[PDB]
Amino acid sequence: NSLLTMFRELKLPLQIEQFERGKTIFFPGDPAERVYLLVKGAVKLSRVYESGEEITVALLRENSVFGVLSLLTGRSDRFYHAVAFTPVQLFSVPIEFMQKALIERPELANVMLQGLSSRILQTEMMIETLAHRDMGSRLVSFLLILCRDFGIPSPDGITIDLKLSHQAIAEAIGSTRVTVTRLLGDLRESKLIAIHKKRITVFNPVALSQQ
Amino acid sequence: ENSLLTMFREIEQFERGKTIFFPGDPAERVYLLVKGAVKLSRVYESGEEITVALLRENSVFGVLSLLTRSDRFYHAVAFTPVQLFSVPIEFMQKALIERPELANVMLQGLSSRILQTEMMIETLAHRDMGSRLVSFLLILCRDFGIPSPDGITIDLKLSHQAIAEAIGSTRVTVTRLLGDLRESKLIAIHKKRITVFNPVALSQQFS
Ligand SMILES: O=C(O)CCC(=O)C(=O)O
Ligand SMILES: O=C(O)CCC(=O)C(=O)O
Repeated sequence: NSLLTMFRELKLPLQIEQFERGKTIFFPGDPAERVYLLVKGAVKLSRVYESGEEITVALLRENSVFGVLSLLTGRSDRFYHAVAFTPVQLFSVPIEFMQKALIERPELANVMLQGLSSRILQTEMMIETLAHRDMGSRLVSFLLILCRDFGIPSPDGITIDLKLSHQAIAEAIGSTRVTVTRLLGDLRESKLIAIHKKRITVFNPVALSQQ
Repeated sequence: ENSLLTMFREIEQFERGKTIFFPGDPAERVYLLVKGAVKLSRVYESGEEITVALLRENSVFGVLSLLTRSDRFYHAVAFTPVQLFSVPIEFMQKALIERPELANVMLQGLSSRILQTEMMIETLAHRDMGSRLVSFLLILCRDFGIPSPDGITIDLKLSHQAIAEAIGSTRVTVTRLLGDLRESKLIAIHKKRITVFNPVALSQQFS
């Protein structure tokens, strides 16, 4: 909760911004002039290669601070591509307002420090996921992250609340569409997960951890 | 600048291989790595290890403590000989509440670690093991590189096993790929240190 209440107040109030699914929040090349708080939805940070291929660096969940490059002072240019993965609501602030707002309303550098601490650890989770030698573990590991980040209770289990193309999954776990199609499909038959409308449900993740 | 030094100081020596913290430890402290390299690892009891982060100089770590306690789940080790400052949370939380101008540097410090961890994702993201190696080697050149006529010398005693545990591979493959890299006149291993000639050329391998 806390982060919302910090950002909002940052003399006139801060308006929430809407972003349609697929709309860019920032392009590689833009000046890194801003910090953001993702309020609702999912934002995908991606690295684009001159080769054409993209890699997902982070699928960020709600109440996440991002754009964090702007805090490094000296400005700089974005090198990642920030996109609304789902429909997105966020606050953005120019860097300077954050410097002062933190200084003055003192309690809340602690909220930003916790916000940023949260992000470091989450990324380190993603590394652990990407390091598994066998791709199936990666998938399961990734799916489990998506359950606690985007999971919504169903009668039939926990349901990752995202339109996830297999291609999307491919670009996050460092694989290809064909492999993930086969792995998923083999978790479907194993009665370990279920898929409808591009959304995945993992039964008893507690269990999926144990196998 | 760095100036994180200048905040923290208001030093501990650690021997190559000594533990800074183990899983099971309480998460009661924050650290600033002043000199050397610290390796955060995840131990898959039972048996093997995976490197989550090789941290370079002037890095804040132990960051779990800032989440308000908990227990460490990673293993913090002096990869080289290490100099660091450590502070209990309470002194640090208090300090930041009493003197709330020292937060900007911490915010930049933590931002940097996010950006650096994201690099390691770019690396492990590659499907091709050779690209991972090159990607990883290049990071090590920025982070631990010394200058050198034709390129850059990673200033670490790096076992191939170490490299294996960072890039998600095995010792046999690293030793092999380094060979192919070497035999292409792209790196050298002299007095136990990897030197990568003309990295910028090689960094165009990606983009
Ligand atoms: O992880 C983030 O917050 C995005 C990184 C960033 O700010 C950039 O690439 O400019
Ligand atoms: O990345 C770090 O700072 C170390 C993570 C940590 O503090 C822990 O595992 O307890």
